[PDB]
Amino acid sequence: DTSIDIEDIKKILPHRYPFLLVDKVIYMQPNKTIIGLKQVSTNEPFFNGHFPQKQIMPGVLQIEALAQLAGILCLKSDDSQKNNLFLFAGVDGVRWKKPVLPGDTLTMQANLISFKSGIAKLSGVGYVNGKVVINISEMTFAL
Amino acid sequence: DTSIDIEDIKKILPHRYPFLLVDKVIYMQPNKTIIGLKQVSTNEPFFNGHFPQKQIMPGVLQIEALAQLAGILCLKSDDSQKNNLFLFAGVDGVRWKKPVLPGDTLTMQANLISFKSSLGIAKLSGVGYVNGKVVINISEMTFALS
Amino acid sequence: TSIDIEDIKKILPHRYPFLLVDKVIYMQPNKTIIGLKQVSTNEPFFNGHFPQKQIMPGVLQIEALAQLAGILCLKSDDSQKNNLFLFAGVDGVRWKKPVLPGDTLTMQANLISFKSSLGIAKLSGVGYVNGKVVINISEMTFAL
Amino acid sequence: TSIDIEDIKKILPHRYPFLLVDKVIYMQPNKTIIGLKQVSTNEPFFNGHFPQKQIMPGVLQIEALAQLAGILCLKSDDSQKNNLFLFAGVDGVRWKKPVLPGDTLTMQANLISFKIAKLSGVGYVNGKVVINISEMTFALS
Amino acid sequence: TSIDIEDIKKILPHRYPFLLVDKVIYMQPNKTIIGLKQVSTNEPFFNGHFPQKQIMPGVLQIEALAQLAGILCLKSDDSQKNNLFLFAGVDGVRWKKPVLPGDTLTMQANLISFKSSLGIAKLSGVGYVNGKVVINISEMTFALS
Amino acid sequence: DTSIDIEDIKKILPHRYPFLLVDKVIYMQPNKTIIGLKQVSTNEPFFNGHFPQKQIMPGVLQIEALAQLAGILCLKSDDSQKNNLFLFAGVDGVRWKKPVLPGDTLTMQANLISFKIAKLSGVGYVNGKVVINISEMTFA
Ligand SMILES: O=C(CC(=O)C(F)(F)F)c1ccc([N+](=O)[O-])cc1
Ligand SMILES: O=C(CC(=O)C(F)(F)F)c1ccc([N+](=O)[O-])cc1
Ligand SMILES: [Cl-]
Ligand SMILES: [Cl-]
Ligand SMILES: [Cl-]
Repeated sequence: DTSIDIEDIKKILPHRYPFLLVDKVIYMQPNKTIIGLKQVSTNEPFFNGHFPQKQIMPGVLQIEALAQLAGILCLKSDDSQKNNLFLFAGVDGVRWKKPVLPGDTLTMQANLISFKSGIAKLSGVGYVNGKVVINISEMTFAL
Repeated sequence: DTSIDIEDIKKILPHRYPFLLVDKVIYMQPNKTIIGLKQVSTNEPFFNGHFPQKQIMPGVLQIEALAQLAGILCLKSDDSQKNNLFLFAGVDGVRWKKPVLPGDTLTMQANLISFKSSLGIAKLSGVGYVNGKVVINISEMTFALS
Repeated sequence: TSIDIEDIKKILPHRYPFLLVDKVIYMQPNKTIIGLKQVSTNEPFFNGHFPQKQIMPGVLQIEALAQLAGILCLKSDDSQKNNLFLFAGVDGVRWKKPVLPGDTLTMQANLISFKSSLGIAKLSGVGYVNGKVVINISEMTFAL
Repeated sequence: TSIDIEDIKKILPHRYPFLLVDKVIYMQPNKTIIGLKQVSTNEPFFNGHFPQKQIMPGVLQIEALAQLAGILCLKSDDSQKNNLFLFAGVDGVRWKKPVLPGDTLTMQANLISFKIAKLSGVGYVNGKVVINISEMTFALS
Repeated sequence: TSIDIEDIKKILPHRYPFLLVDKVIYMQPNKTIIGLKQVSTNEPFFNGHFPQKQIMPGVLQIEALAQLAGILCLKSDDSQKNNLFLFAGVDGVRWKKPVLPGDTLTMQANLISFKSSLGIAKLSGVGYVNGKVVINISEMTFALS
Repeated sequence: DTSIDIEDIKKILPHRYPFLLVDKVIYMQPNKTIIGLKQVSTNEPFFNGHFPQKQIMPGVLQIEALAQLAGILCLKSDDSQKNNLFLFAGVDGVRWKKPVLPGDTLTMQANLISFKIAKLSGVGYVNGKVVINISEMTFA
């Protein structure tokens, strides 16, 4: 809606350095969808180990980035449960298509499928220059 | 029937700190299986951010650890392709049951399902346990050789 | 009884990258403590000790033992509402075998003497890896 | 000639956590260079500048531009087979806007004189100037 | 008349790994400040600048002086209850000698002009290693924010 | 000038970041003694953890700092044994007198006692004041 910067992401997510993988939330509509973006700089602690010969953002950290963007969605959609500590329950149908490299802007959109009580299921996609880098059919989450 | 120590691991996998998650390979049968373990300590760089109120090993790092073990199996199963930089192509059927906490040993088995010299296309299943109970299942991991 | 990592941080002030007790698996107040440290290649100190070969620094096997000793002192007698304990002295440290990534360091400390509200405690300590003695400490002295 | 990071580390000696150029998009030898720095929350410095509010250190934006300058000098003339370039002096540094996480800092350095070399530099975030550096002086050593 | 690291943390918001003042050995309000930064090989920036040879970044030397300047400003006049000082501009920076591991970066910053009205302060800065000048800075402009 | 700078220390000791704790050797007499200094800054990875509430250099890191200085000594005393990885075999008579804080210069001296298993003694000063005593360090 209005844009929501980092200082306010740290108020929603319990995550911190080196494991906060969302820089900005550019569009969020509660109970439907969220769009955020992660900047990929060589100046991140994980590159030095993946890999020294060739820096490629771990596929698992692109899941984690989406999974955190998905989290921001759930915790703004309903905060009657005042517990920001969400855990990944299950993930299904992850497909990585293109490497994500330093200097790239990872643009990510996750979409809610169902909510209950928590037990929430979301879909996720990430793009670098309008090309699909990673698909996630279903991310499940629990309190 | 040898245990493989860390220095030899670092000769197989191109992974370094802070993203190498195999501490030891304790069992490995080429073209078939692999069993190793990751030691979970409070003194790993990720636990400060996940989370400061409660320390829990990020389930994706478990995926990575299993993937890295799977990775080991592939490269000691067939290294005509002298390229160690493997990339995750897809993961499927991931269920996390139990939290992995500091002090735990994460024992991991991954099983090769299919391998094709075609492109470096290998499919693998995997389980992660802490104290004989299942903490993670992975139905299918797909990897591509560069 | 059984002290998990979250409860460890409530007792000790130690934080990353210098908190070297992952679990306390047996404790008896004013007598003994058994805890454990998981040695993984994913610790910041391994990159610098050493690149060619990874061996857990001997001084960190002391500190770990010293932190587990501290825990015992603080649970044994907490009339002194001060958690910041300082190393006073250490005596008769012998390293026998290397501690490597993949290893579980089993540690036990035994309280020898405590002088109440003077903060002067003395303890012994032994660390194990697969039933094998990897570090011995004759005497750790602490100041509250 | 566009340059990715792997090749950047072949030109610059800078490494983690003090390599502040992620890509080189345009490079004209002896004339101009344009590159970008991705400002993400997952950088080591942000934890300390500041806890309460995250703002890229102005000194690092200079540094980012400085290395951008450094590459340009090296790919202009490398009969000096010495990649170690030192900051000899900086002038006319003006910070207009803070740089925050999630920003793309775009950078253009211009060579002025090479004998010892002199360069100007500008940094953009969404077409808007966030930093001006009139003169960066460098000494090969 | 010397303020140690715990107190520096009460004045400055800067934290690890971007706090670059270890001690303030002399400070006179509205006029001058003298402090020192200890250069150790066990600093996280050394690994990247550079692997082949360890040299404390010219830019960080700026930061350290600026930070020392920062302290001076905050203890000169604290009616503006705001410790987040931002660098507005820096002028006439000349680096003379490399600062190496093992060196004690002794620093002096001197206030020139302050307009309480706005939140704008101007300071010169000098750094010495063994009484030898390593860094000159003619002007460091700051904005209270 | 009897000194050793960091770039030369790194050729003698294998140790690297974040566990190299000797910034400079200032004096060295083979088979007798060695003087070195470690700079203690707030910009060191360990201070964030020990402690957050009050920054004090771990007693153990003062041992290691003196140990590494003692390690440089044995290696330059006699490098017929072409092996730089020295292991601390034991340590005895460690007493810590004063807290070492950020801002301090840790001035260390180690002295060779016996070489066959090498034994050495160690002292650390902070502004002439004695902060650490090590009766005996054993090396293998
Ligand atoms: O998970 C990994 C790293 C591995 O190869 C392994 F084996 F460690 F899992 C990864 C997967 C996909 C990409 N990608 O395409 O961006 C990058 C890295
Ligand atoms: O403190 C060290 C590191 C060193 O080698 C040196 F040189 F730094 F002292 C150490 C001490 C004891 C063992 N051990 O248990 O065998 C291994 C390493
Ligand atoms: Cl302690
Ligand atoms: Cl530079
Ligand atoms: Cl500042």
